[PDB]
Order: sequence, then structure tokens, then C-alpha cells
Amino acid sequence: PRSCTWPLPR
Amino acid sequence: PRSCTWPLPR
Amino acid sequence: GAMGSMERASLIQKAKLAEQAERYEDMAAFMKGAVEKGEELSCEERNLLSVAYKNVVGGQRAAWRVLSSIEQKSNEEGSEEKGPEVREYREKVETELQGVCDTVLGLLDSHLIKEAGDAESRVFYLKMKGDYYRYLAEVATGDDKKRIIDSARSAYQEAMDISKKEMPPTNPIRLGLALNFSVFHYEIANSPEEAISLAKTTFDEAMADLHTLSEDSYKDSTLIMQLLRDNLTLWT
Amino acid sequence: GAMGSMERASLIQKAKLAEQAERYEDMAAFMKGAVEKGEELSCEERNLLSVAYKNVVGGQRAAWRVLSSIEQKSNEEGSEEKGPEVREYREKVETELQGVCDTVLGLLDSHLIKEAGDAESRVFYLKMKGDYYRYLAEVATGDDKKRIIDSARSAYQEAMDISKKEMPPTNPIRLGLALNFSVFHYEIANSPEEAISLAKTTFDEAMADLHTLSEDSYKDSTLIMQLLRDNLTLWT
Ligand SMILES: *SCCNC(=O)[C@H]1CCCN(C(=O)c2cc(Cl)c(O)c(Cl)c2)C1
Ligand SMILES: *SCCNC(=O)[C@H]1CCCN(C(=O)c2cc(Cl)c(O)c(Cl)c2)C1
Ligand SMILES: [Mg+2]
Ligand SMILES: [Mg+2]
Ligand SMILES: [Mg+2]
Ligand SMILES: [Mg+2]
Repeated sequence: PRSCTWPLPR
Repeated sequence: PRSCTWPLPR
Repeated sequence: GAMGSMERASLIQKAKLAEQAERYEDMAAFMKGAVEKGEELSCEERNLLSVAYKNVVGGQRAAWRVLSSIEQKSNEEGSEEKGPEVREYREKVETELQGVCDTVLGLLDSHLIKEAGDAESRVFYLKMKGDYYRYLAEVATGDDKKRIIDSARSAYQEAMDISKKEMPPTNPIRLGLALNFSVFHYEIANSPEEAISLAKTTFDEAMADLHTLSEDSYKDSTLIMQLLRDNLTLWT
Repeated sequence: GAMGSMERASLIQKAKLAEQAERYEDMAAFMKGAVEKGEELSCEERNLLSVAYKNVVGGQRAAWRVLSSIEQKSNEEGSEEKGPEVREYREKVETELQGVCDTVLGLLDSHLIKEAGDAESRVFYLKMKGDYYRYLAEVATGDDKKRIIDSARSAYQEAMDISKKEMPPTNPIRLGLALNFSVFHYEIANSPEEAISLAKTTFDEAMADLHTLSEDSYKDSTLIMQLLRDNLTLWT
């Protein structure tokens, strides 16, 4: 997976 | 559902 | 045009990269540049042109439908007055959509259709002409609506006449044409019985010709055949 | 600017319509117009600005990654020479991405950050500044790369210092800031241990403060907390 950042695009 | 047409967008 | 300085082959190469990157506006601009080089398009190149603009106009049509639905609800009894903004923004998206349709129709008229002598290429382009007049018809409301509708009908009908004469009933372009013309009848021409008749006849004639096909051709044809069945199930 | 003649309230109304229509380029242009009216942004308006540009740059970043991967493979031993087209098109997307980042950074510098006195708004904008320098850093390769990286670090650090002083550990902006700064450490600064330490400390301090929250606030906070856990699971 790619690392999560916030906010997430739709 | 919406009626199917071809080609379908990604 | 901004693509006038780029090699034809480079434009086709970049259209394929744009597809991989899901950059469909770029894809369409590259393929417009390729068409404007003035040479006929190969089978694969026609497919790139079609996929590019179908994805662009598909996003615009989806947005237009969202905005038109909001606008319709705003005009129901008991709905609070919200000002001109919904109509304005719907009109903005509509005008952009109409622009894309006009661009595609312009490429077909100058000069893809007239230079297309083989049945496969001519039918391909006439189907596109029907499709983009159909998208214009989805948003049309003025003095010209009936003529837009008849322009779609006329292009589809010419494509149908050629495809019946010159292509097997399982041909994927013939199948997609008949699928889309059947939706034209249902959604645009207020002719659901014609839509159902066309879908059924198209499906049955293709079924009867599948025995002639290779495995790979069978997959191409049955994929579109399933869309005919899906529509018949929605409509009956 | 092309939005200079439109009312601020109409721009915000249309940004919300564009979001509903998944028209994020339009959304961003409407919110840029709203910012350029010169008034501070409310909480909801900041969220619209953030969502709009995050979706625009998100598509560009995804496309850039596809194209960079193709370009890298083209430069491996045994790869056929294909000409300049992959690099050219990667550069085209890169330049467009850099333009969007520069536009957002320009709005923050003129004059969102300097007029933001409340901790929530100041932290929100400094987090955005860190994020868009981070997206510039993802594509940077020249003399300026280290300074781009330090600009991201510096904005994130100022946001962190304010948020620790002025906001609870469960605050969603504080949480998203720490999440993104931890990814900055892992992906950009080559500091995986700092990334893991920050994610873990942020998660644990938020856990300990959840008991103070309403049900609705608890949902907002735990949603981002799960992303911290997801990253820790990827990284350990
Ligand atoms: S171009 C090389 C061989 N491929 C094709 O001839 C067709 C074959 C069957 C599948 N195809 C379609 O179904 C099709 C694609 C597109 Cl982009 C259209 O606009 C339509 Cl109408 C049909 C490609
Ligand atoms: S603006 C009215 C009340 N809502 C909010 O204050 C926050 C509340 C918690 C959820 N939010 C976020 O998680 C969030 C949204 C966006 Cl667009 C960001 O860029 C970030 Cl960093 C966090 C909205
Ligand atoms: Mg109109
Ligand atoms: Mg008939
Ligand atoms: Mg560059
Ligand atoms: Mg620390």
C-alpha cells in the first residue's frame, strides 16, 4: 500500500 | 441502472 | 493547434501514455493533434480517439446530470429560492460539454468521414457522429432540438445500413453501434419499443454467428452482447 | 482573476456544487476566487479549499507516478530506446503539478497565513503549506531540493508547535498534521524511525484523550487514528 495521508481525495 | 452504451469510460 | 509541432507518432505514443496515467483530457488533445495531421487513422488509433473523448465527455455528462437534478429539485413547489448559481453552473458545464461534442463532430466532418472508404472505418466514424449528436441531444432544449435528434438518427442509420451490408453480425463495432442506437431510441427518441426490438434482433443475430469465431473474437462480441441483454433486462 | 466578478457567497455555493459533481478543478478555481476576495475563511470554507486542491493534485501525483515508473523502466539495461516522449510527457505533468502547488502556496502566503490568528486556522494553513512543499519535494531533483524539503519541514514543525500548545491531542487537524508529517519523515526525509516514533506517540496521546469526546468527535478522531495505525502496520 501507499502510506496514508489526510485528507484523502475522493 | 443507467442504460449501457459502448465503449464505457474507465 | 498546439499539437502542430509534434510528430504524429509522438502524439500517438503520448496518447497511450496519457491513457495509462488516466489523463483523458491530455489523451484527447493528443489524438486531436494526430487527426489534424490529415492522414487516416488505423484501427488502434481510432480506438484511442474514441476512448479519449468518451472518457472526457463521460465526466462532463455525469456532472451535468448531478447539476440538472439539483436544478430540477430547486424548481419544485416548496423549494427555497437559492438564486441563479445552480443554473449558471449547470450552464457552464453544459457549454463545456457542447464544446467537446462540437470538437469531435468537427474532426469527423473535417475530414475523417469523407476519407473513410473501408466499411469498418466509415461505420466507426458514423457511430461516433451519432453518439456525439446524442450527447448534444441529452442537453438540448431549444428550436434546434429536433434537428439535433435527427442528426443523431441519420448518422446512426447510415452506419447501420453499411454495417448490415458489409460486416458480420458479431462485429464489435456493429454491436456497439446497435447497442447505442437502441439507447438513442429509448432515451432520446421516446421509442422504447424500437429500442427493445433493435436490441433483441441484434442479440439474436449475433448469437447465431458466434460459431464462426475464434476464442478471442468470441470474447469481444459476447462482452457487448451482455450489454444488450442488460438493457433488455432493465427495459422489460 | 476570472472569478473577480462573482460574489464570494456564489463562489462558495458553486464550490459545493462542483464537489457534488466531482468537478474538482472547478471547485479549486471557485475556492481560489473566494480566497482572493481577501476575507478570512471559515472552518467549512477552509475544508472546501483543502478538499478541492487535494483532489486536483492527487490526480496529478498519481499520473506523475505512473509516468515516472515508465520512464525509470525505459532507463534500465536492455530497454529499447523509445525517444524523448516519456520524459517530455512526465515533464508536462510535473510542470502542471508544480503550478498547482505554487498556486496553493501563493494563496497561503498572500495572505491566508498572516491573517490567521486563531490556532485552528493557523495550524490548518501551515499544514497545507507543509503538504504542498512535500508534493514539490516528491518531484524535485535540482539544486533546490534540499531547500524545498526544509520548507516542508519548517511549515510542519511550526504547525506542530502551535497545535501541541493550543489544541487537544484528538483534534482532527492536529491528527492529520501529525499523520502527514510522519509520512514526510518516512518518504521525503529518509527518517523512518522519526516517522514511526511520531505516528506512535500521536496515536497514544489521542487514545488517552478520547474519553473527553462526544460520539461525533470520537468518530472524527478515530478515523484519522486508524490511518496512523495503518501506516505503523505498513512500516513495522
Ligand atoms: S483495432 C485492432 C483489433 N481490435 C478491434 O478491431 C476492436 C475489436 C473488438 C473490440 N473493440 C471494441 O469493442 C470497440 C472499441 C471502441 Cl474504442 C469503440 O469505440 C467501439 Cl464502438 C468498439 C476494438
Ligand atoms: S468546519 C466545521 C466542523 N468540522 C471540523 O472542524 C473538521 C472536523 C473533524 C473532521 N475534519 C477533518 O478531518 C479534516 C478535514 C480537512 Cl479538509 C483537512 O484538510 C484536514 Cl487536515 C482535516 C473537519
Ligand atoms: Mg445552454
Ligand atoms: Mg428494423
Ligand atoms: Mg521538471
Ligand atoms: Mg518528538
